[PDB]
Amino acid sequence: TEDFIKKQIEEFNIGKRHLANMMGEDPETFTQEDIDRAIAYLFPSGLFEKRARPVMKHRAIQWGEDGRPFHYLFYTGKQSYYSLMHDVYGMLLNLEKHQIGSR
Amino acid sequence: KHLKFIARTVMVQEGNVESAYRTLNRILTMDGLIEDIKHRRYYEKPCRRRQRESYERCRRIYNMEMARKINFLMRKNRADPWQGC
Repeated sequence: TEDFIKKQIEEFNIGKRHLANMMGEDPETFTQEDIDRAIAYLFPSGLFEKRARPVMKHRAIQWGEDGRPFHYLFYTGKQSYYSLMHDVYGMLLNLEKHQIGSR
Repeated sequence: KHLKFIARTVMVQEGNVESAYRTLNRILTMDGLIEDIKHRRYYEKPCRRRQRESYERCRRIYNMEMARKINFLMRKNRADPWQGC
């Protein structure tokens, strides 16, 4: 749930502060690129697949503790796609009522 | 015993003998004479004739019903008015 994600966020912040301390960097300006460089230096892995290398970084649930889903199209099972289709259809209705290098 | 050149007689129009022959053949086909001529070459037994006639009636009824159904449902074949919904 969101509690686990928040706990992970706090843990990541604490670990980021420790990493900044270890590298001697300023804990304030210690950004994600600095984190990645420090991790690559401290844990040098030459695995070709970059997803398998060590990494220190920062899907969700669609209903709250009461069981009520947040999106009104949740029960479709494809709430994002159908919400997008609904918005596009509404824009088309509005347009109808009122009246290269891209792929 | 009838008078000649009245039954199954087609006058040629400006010499289009081929067209006149095709017209006469169409007339014979529409009147069913060709069917009788070819089916009387060999004797069709009465049971076989009854089975064939029943099958022909069933096939005609089924074809008419299918055609009527297709024509009735053809109205729905317009473009989708609720695209995206």
